[PDB]
Amino acid sequence: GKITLYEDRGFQGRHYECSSDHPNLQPYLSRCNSARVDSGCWMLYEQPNYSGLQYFLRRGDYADHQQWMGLSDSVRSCRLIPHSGSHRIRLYEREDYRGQMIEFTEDCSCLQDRFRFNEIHSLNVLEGSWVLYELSNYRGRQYLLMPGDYRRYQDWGATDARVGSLRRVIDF
Repeated sequence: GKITLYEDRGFQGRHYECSSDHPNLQPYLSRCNSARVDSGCWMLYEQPNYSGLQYFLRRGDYADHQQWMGLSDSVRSCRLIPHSGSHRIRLYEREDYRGQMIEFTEDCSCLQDRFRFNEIHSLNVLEGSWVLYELSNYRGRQYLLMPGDYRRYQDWGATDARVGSLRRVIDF
């Protein structure tokens, strides 16, 4: 993967190119207001060490922070998300893999259609990476999920268990 991050809008100003995860961009960028993703799937984070608000970007040009749904020009770390040809996730009503479970292998724009709860309290990512969204139709806060177990909502970087939708990280 390859991303170039620019301080100013429209790909202007000081920039930094990443081909790997970077946990602290402060030495290289004072702000980030545009991005060119040459290849790969990336998660940008507001704070260092993959913390704070998260934003998913894929191949293409983002001329201002709003183009990645950003709320500010704060980008202080970034992660390269591995590709996967298959996706499978189990979502649970209660913490520690209890309560109602539903398994997804495809995107879901309204979680509440079938998973009739407004919160997800634990989940197991069996295959592929996914983005969880606070609100329906892929809106609100984003939380990246990668293969492994998540026993509580704090484990995916959220401050509450509300989820409205979820989609696979795909590069096509």
